Amino acid sequence: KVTQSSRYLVKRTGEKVFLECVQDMDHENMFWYRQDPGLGLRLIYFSYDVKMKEKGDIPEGYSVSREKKERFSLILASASTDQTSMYLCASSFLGTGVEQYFGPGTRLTVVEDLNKVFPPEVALFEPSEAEISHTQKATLVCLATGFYPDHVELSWWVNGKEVHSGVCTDPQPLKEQPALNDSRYALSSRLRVSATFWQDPRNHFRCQVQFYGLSEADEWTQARAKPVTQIVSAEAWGRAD
Amino acid sequence: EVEQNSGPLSVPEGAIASLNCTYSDRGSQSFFWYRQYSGKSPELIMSIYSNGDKEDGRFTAQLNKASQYVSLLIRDAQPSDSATYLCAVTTDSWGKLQFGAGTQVVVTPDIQNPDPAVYQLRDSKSSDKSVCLFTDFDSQTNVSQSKDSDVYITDKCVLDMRSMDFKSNSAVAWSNKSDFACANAFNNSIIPEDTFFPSPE
Repeated sequence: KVTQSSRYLVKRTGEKVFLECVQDMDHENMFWYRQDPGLGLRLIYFSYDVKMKEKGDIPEGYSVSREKKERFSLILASASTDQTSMYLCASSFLGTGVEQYFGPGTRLTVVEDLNKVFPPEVALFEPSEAEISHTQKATLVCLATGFYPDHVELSWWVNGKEVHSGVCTDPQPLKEQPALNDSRYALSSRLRVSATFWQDPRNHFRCQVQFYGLSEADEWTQARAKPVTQIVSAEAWGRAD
Repeated sequence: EVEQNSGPLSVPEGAIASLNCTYSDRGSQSFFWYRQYSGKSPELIMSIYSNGDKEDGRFTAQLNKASQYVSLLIRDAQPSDSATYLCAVTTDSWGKLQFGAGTQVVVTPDIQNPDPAVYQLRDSKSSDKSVCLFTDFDSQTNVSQSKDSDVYITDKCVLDMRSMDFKSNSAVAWSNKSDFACANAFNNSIIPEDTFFPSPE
């Protein structure tokens, strides 16, 4: 009902950056927010109708456009690292209720050099034998390391189907060097099954990591392979021993 | 204008998780609560307009316009309730909203039979690489982040084996160190005295 033009962006400092919010619901009101740890949501800009815009609480560094009613464009004239954030748009109108409807969100990372973009390495770690005998359960661990930016989506697949029961992924990727602004990240996930399920050699367990990096409209002059948006996966097969 | 209590709030499973939000404008007429899962977008869960309670399943919103506060109570909290909750209040007659800063709420599982253990797991593709798994400890255990630049320890994570009606906490540690053992990670984020610590086979 409310869409945003990108789910994940990585941009160099200085780049002009456009974020689009589009709603086909004929809503008069639209809003742009950013969200950061410790500050929550803050209003950047809003609009009560086509052709209107008013500075929100934190308008500096941003401008907007609303030349058409369906689209509220958020513009970063010259991206700076302090504009790395979760950007959320919303719309509303004067109805029986005045509640806002949020877009899905856009995670923008602003980096000083695109050279620091890296895809994750991904590995799957097999259940301990002592765990199986102590508890009669089997925990697999998926580990993704060395990625930048922290724009990843991890999923477990059992025999070709995505599963959710028995899964836990870290809510936060951890900086592999927290003091560092350009630190690469790591992320782990667990999937736990019964020992008899793991002990079936026909059972297939796949960890899949979707990583969002460079687009093809980005140039790359480096030796290593271009760190594009890609899926990296690892797997294990059940083991009777 | 609009202020919410800070957080994060840790709530044991089965207890009431509660959030309070005060507002400055006595003439405010619309009050909203939003729920936002990690890395997703806020979704409206309750709106309330008059004094007293408003109930929806396990959610109760309460409004006290005389003392100027609105609250959200989550009854019989479960781990899956873990999220950021945000209050919002109208500030003009066009529909502009002011949001509170959001409060992170984490509901910890009720671990009736702790079996804390530290296990070493090996890579499916290479026996040479390993991770450590600290698991099955009760929810009062705290996993401290690494203090060594070369060791990595994750936050604890809650896993639900739905078919078994079984929940468990765990944390993961690893390193690229040659001499690195699992006890090097799990014992500054200290384990309890009854941890099962099998020697690696």
